[PDB]
Amino acid sequence: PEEKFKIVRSVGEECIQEDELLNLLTKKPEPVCYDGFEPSGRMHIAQGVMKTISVNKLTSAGCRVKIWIADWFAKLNNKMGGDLKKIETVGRYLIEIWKAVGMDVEGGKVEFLWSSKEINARADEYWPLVLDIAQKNNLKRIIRCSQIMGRSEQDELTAAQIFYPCMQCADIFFLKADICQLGMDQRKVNVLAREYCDDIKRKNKPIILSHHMLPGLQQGQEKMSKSDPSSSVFMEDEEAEVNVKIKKAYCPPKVVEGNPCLEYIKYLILPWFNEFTVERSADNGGNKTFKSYEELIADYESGELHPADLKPALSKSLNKILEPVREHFRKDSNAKELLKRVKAYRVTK
Amino acid sequence: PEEKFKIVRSVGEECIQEDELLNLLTKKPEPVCYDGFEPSGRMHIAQGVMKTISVNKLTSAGCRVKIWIADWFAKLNNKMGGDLKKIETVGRYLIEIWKAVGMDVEGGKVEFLWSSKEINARADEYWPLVLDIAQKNNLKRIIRCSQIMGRSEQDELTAAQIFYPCMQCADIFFLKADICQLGMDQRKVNVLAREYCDDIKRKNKPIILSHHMLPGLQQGQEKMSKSDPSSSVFMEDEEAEVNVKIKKAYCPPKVVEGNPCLEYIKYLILPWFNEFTVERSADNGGNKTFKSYEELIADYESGELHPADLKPALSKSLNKILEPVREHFRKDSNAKELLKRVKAYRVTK
RNA sequence: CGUGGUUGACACGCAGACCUCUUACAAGAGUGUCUAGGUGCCUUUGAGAGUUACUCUUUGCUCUCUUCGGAAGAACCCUUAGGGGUUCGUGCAUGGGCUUGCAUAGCAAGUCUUAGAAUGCGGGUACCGUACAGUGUUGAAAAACACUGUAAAUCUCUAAAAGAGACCA
Repeated sequence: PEEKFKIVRSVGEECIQEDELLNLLTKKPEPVCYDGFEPSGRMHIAQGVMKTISVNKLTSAGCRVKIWIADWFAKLNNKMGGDLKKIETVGRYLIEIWKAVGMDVEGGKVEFLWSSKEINARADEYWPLVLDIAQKNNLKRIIRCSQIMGRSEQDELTAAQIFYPCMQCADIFFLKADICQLGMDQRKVNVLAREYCDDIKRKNKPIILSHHMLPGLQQGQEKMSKSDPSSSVFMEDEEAEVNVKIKKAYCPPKVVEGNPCLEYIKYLILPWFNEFTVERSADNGGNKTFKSYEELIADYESGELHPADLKPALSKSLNKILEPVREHFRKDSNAKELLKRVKAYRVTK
Repeated sequence: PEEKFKIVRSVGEECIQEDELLNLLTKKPEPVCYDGFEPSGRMHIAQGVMKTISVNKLTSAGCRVKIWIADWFAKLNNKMGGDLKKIETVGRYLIEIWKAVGMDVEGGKVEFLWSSKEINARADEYWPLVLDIAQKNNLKRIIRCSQIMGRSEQDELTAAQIFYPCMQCADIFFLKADICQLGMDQRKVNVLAREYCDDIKRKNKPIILSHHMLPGLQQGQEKMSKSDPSSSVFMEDEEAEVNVKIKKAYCPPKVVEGNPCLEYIKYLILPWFNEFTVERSADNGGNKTFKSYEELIADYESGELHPADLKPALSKSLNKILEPVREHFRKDSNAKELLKRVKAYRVTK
C-alpha cells in the first residue's frame, strides 16, 4: 500500500486528509476515482495529457476511474448554445482523443459514463439526493461553488447556475465515489460534499485529490482558456501550430516563476518520458538530458539553459506526444468526422 | 360560450384577460383545468368543498380538470418530514375525500395525476422546462415565487426551495393547460410563467381563475391554517366537531367585514344548496331561507339575523355537507384506514 | 498617398494587413494578395388589442390609418400620359432658451422646438473602382465593359432580461 499512496498522491498537488486516503488504499482494494468533463468544444492539453498521466497513475495503483462525461453540466453552463447533439458529438470527440492519447481504456479499469443516460436510468436514486443537498445548503454556500463552472459569484447566475453545484456535489454520492480526483476549481463543491456528509452523518467521507491548474501560454494566465486558442495547446494542434504557440509562449530567461513552458514541462514531459532532453549544438553546450524538474529549473535560472533551447526541444516533444492523436484522427473516419464537426461548432461562454 | 364564460368566471373572484378566456371557451371545446396542492395532512373544508364546487361547476362547462397530486412538490416542502410514503398515504386520503364530497369524476372530466409518477414517466420533457424557467428568471424572481410554498421572501431559503417555483412553472407546459383554476395565491409565479413565455414569444397565455382565500374561523385569519385544527373544520370532523368549531367561530353581530361565518355561507352553503335556511322559533321571527348572500347580509346588519341563529344554521348545513364524508369513511375499509393513518401523522411545519 | 505609362495592363518611393519561415509578444525574410468611399434621403414620431399558472413598468414579438404630410427607396396592378390603387422598409439619448434646485451659465427637472438632422449613431434605398461567383463580348496572358452581392458576409431560422403589489420546506 505504501507505493500506492505515493502513486496516487502524485496525481494531485493538494490532498485533503492524507491519513484517510491511506486507510482507503489499505482497506478497500479498488478505490473509485472520478472527474467531471463538460464537453465545451476543443479540449486543450492540460485536459488531455495531464489527465491521461493522472488516470494512468491511479490505475497502475489499482484504482477504478470513472470518466464523467457531464453533458447536462455542459448544457447547464449553456455550452454550444445548450445543444444536446453538438454536445454529444463533442463528448464522442473527447472519448476518441482519450483513447488515442494512450488512456488505459483497454485495461478494463476506465469506464466512460454519460450523465444523461446513466442518471436517466436511476433518476429515483439521484433526484432525492439533489433535493437533499439543495435543502441542506443555503443559497450563498451554493453560489460560492460557482467556480466549478468557471463563473464568479458576481456573475448573473441563472437558477440553473445555482442548481449546478447541487448536481455536481450529488454525483459524488450517486457514483459512490471514493477519491475526488479533480482540479482546483472543483474544491469548493468537493467541500460542499464533505460538509453534506457531515450533515447526513456518513462516516466515510470522500478523499479529495485536487490537481494543479495548468496555466495559459501567455504571461499571467493561471489557466488555459478555450476562448484563447493561441494561449491553449489543443491536442489536435498541428506540428507547425504547436511550434508557433510555443514560440509565442511566454518564457522569460532565468525566470522560473510564472514561466509556463517550464510548468508544462514539469506536468507533462517528465511525467511522460521521465526526462527532458534539450538537443544543443556542440558549441552551445551540446545535447542535455533533464531527468528531473530541479535540474531543469537550475539550468534555466543559471542561464545555461536558455528559452531558445527549451522551447524548440519543448515543441519537438509536444509534437511527439501529440503525433499519435494526429495519426488516429487522420486514420479513423468516425474520429475524423467528429473532429470536423467539433471544429465546425462555435465556442460559447 | 357566454354561458360557459359566465360559468367559468364565477369560479374565481378574479378572472384575468376575460377576452382571452372568452376566446378560449369559444375556440376550444374542452379547455384544460388543474389544481396543484401539497398533500400536507388533514383536509379542511375550504380546500375540499370549495374546490369541489369550482371543479364541478367547470366540468359542467365542458372543461377537463387535471387534479395535480403534488407529492414530489410536497416532499420539497418537507411535509410529514418529506416522507414520500406518508405523502402518498395523505394523497390517497384526500382523493377518497373528494370522491366522498361529490366530485364528478364518473363524468370523465376530472383527472387525478401524480407529480412524481408523471414527471418520472416524462422527465426528459419536464426537467428542461424547469431549467429554462431558472434561466430566464433571476434568483430574485423565483424567490418572489416563494409563496407557492408559502413563506415570505425574508425567511431562510435552501436550494430545493428554489427548485420548487420553477418546478411548478414547468408543470404548466408539462400539463398543456389553457386555464389554471387555483387560488389567488399562485399569482406571482403565475406571471413568472407569463414572463417566461413572453420571452419565448409563444402566442396563447392561459387564464387564471382565482378562488377566494377562505378565512379561518378565528378573527383576523385571512386564510385557513392546518396548524390550528380549532380554526379548521376538517371534512372528517364529526357533527360535534363542526358544531363546536362554528360556535367558537368569530361572528360579531351586525359586523359583516371579517365575519368568517358569512364568507363560509357565501362560498359553501349558497353555492352548494342555492339557499341558506335559518331555523328560529315563532317568537324569533320563525324559519328564514336565504337564497342570495345580499339578503343574508341585509338581515344580519339590520340585526334581524342574529349570530345565535346564523351559527346553528351554519353548523347544521355544514354537518349536512360533511355527513356523506363521515358515512364514506365509516363504511369504506380503505378510506377508514387512510383516515386513521392521516390523523396519526403529525402535521409538520 | 505620388511617379513614367494619354488610358486598361505594366514597375517604382511609404504603411498596413492576410499566408509561410525563422524568431522571446518584440523582431527579421519572402510582391502570393489586397487596401481610397461617394453620389440620395429618411430614420428622435398617435393609442389601443394579443406573445401557454394576475396586473403593470423598464424593455423585445403580432392586429386596425401607423401623429409635425410616413412607407424614405424599392416592389405589385392597371395607362394615349400624365397618373394613379397596393406591400415592404418605423433609430436611439441630450440640448436651447423657457424658471428653479444652482445669486445666471455643470447635471437634472415643470414646458416647447411633432425632430431646430443640432449635438452622437446604425439600416435601406440606384451608380460607380476595387475583389470574387455567375452571363455575353473584346480578349493569345493580363485587362476591360454591363447586371446580382458582399465591403459592417449573415439572424434570436423566436431558449427577449429586468423591476413593484403574495401562503413555505
